[PDB]
Amino acid sequence: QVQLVESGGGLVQAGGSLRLSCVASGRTFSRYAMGWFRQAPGKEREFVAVIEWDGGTSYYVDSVKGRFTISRDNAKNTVYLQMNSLKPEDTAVYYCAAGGNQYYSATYSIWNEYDFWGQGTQVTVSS
Amino acid sequence: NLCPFGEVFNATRFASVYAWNRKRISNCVADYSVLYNSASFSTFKCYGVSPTKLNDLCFTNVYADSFVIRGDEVRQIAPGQTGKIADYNYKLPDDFTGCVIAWNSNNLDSKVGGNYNYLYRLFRKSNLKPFERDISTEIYQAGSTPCNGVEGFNCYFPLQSYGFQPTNGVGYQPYRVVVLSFELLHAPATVCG
Amino acid sequence: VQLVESGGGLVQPGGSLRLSCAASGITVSSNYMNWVRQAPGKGLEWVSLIYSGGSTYYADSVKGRFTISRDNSKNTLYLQMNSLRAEDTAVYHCARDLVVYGMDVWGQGTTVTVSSASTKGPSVFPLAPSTAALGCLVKDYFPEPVTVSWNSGALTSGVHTFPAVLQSSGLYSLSSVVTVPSSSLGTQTYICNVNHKPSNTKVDKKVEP
Amino acid sequence: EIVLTQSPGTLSLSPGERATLSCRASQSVSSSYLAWYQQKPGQAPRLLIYGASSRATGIPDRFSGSGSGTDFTLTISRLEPEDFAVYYCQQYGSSPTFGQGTKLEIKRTVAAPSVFIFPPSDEQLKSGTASVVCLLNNFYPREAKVQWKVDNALQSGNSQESVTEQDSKDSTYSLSSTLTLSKADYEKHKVYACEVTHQGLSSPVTKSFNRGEC
Ligand SMILES: *[C@@H]1O[C@H](CO)[C@@H](O)[C@H](O)[C@H]1NC(C)=O
Repeated sequence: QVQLVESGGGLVQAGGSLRLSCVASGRTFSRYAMGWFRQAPGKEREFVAVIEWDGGTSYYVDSVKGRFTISRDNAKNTVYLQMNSLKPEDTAVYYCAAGGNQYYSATYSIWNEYDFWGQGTQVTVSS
Repeated sequence: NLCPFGEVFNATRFASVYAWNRKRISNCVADYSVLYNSASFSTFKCYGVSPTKLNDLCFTNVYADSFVIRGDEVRQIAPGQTGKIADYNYKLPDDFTGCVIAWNSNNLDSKVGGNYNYLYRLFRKSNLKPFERDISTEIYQAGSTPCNGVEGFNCYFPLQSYGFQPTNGVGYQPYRVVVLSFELLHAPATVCG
Repeated sequence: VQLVESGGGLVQPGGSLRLSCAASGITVSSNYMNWVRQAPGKGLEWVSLIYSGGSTYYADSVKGRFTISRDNSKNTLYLQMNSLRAEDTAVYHCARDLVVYGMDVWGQGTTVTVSSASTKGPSVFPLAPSTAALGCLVKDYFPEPVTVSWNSGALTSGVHTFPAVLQSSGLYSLSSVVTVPSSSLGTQTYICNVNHKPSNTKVDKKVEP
Repeated sequence: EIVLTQSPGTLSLSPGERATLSCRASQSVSSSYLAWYQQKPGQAPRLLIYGASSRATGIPDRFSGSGSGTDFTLTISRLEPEDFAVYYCQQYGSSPTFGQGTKLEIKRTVAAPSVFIFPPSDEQLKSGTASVVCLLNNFYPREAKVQWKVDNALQSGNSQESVTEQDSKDSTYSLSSTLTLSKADYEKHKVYACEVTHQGLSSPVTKSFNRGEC
């Protein structure tokens, strides 16, 4: 029974940086692919990024490429979403997910194919 | 010698989940390429290993468990899951290392009129331990009086049937499942790619 | 064999309530057990489920707010409700669930009312006769229920006591009427006996042309 | 998840007749996880059928069930007066969901309501509020229109209705309609009227009063 708690959100000015964190209870963090989704209220939730168990393979939604970098520290059971050059379009609630390492990378975009989900943390980028 | 994965994946009959089968794979060469080619897999994911790198790996042993559940249940084949399957039929350990593969088997495993041959345990007092297989058929006691092997009020047969019909919705169709566990002991490895 | 729910009551929007369900004849810890609620005049809605081995499930409309649990010692099932909303107003039943064999045992339930209204006794007004009809208007009371009798219980045929309506004010209002032969209008007296236990209000109102 | 849709909303049939109630599922499901319940007013549901067709223990013989996939049926061979209640079907995915219910009511010869109108009492008028009440007594079938008219304008948005349960002796309904307005609005108008449309009435019937006259 793995619990994921996100933190690091808040209000930041367009163009700044923010570093999100998600801590998994337990000791089995290092088995899981860890992903971030985001949802603007009144919009669909969207895949943002994933990182495989050993940190060697990650993927990014196109709109964040070169701006976000996902990383992990298995010794701390923590996955990170570094968000640079932030944009009003990035304003959303950000959710952490933990799941199996997928043969088909496209499956990483599907919220229900994970195994545990976090409650979310708010990110608001203003002008 | 090649590891006999085809014997597991391509078997004509699969176990009911409550009596899941296990094949011990030892002293062989694991060519996971046969898995790579087929696109029929609706589920293919690994824990603590990357599926693409499987031919690069060595293990002391591999175990291969197989059975049939319904589609909406395939998500319970993962560590830390709850549900009738995970709780009462097939439990993975929280620190699982291995892979889960599944495919839709409506063609083989459903019958017009309903397949009743596939069972799951519906009643059980408490949760299974990881990799535990309970094949008991004892009448389940739901009240304080003993059942003495007789079905009746508060006395229920523990195993129940899926009604697998070929026209069911996809989440109610049967799926075949193979779980590959990778065992790493302080000993020489006998399964490599 | 029975299940008996307790703990229902009045709760302000946002307050918390804990329900209990004491069982006789089934072992709570050995069963799938459900809480199933029914809002007045509505259907049945499943709310939460607990497995004998401890797994728990919740309807989307209460996830995060409700917690199902049980006490083996007391053979009793609980439901913990938080951040209560007006929409959670309902009768709450516990039931034993045999899945393939359905839910065979049910409790009579316990009613949970979520509302800002303060408990107030009714004003009782006459509905005076123009077969004839006469009645009493039992207006602006909280919470349910009221009881209405006519002539201390003597007059019973021809009586219609209507279900209350919730007014936009959050108070209830209902009517009780009786039809009588027109020729008997001026020959008996007609009194409606209105009792509102929650506010300890008992009103006798005589109804005249 | 699975959505259960029951048909019809209300079934009007007489004692001794056969009843057929329907339950439709949004996806085709195993019939092993479909059950039927009966609920009487003020009472907990009673399980009647499990596995779509197996009669729960103790359930009388006149009840039976059938169906498969998306379409399931509850049949009552010959109705008993006690069978006129609400019925729900239930299906099990990860958890139970119910249909919305079908009410079995007693079919009966048409009967026209009698109609009475009650002006607000002076006592209530002291309080600053005026309730005008219209009564429709002992009619059948249940479908009935109450139209409030004030100085002949049709009033909409300021009235509430409620209806009794079908009467245990004559099988009719009764209906109470309350128009509420402030005392000040009440005193701006002369003619208060309740117009009733019903199958038992060859054309709609109006009862009225003129404020402050007799
Ligand atoms: C089963 O047979 C197919 C050929 O139809 C083959 O592609 C697949 O690899 C076989 N499965 C295994 C586990 O070898």
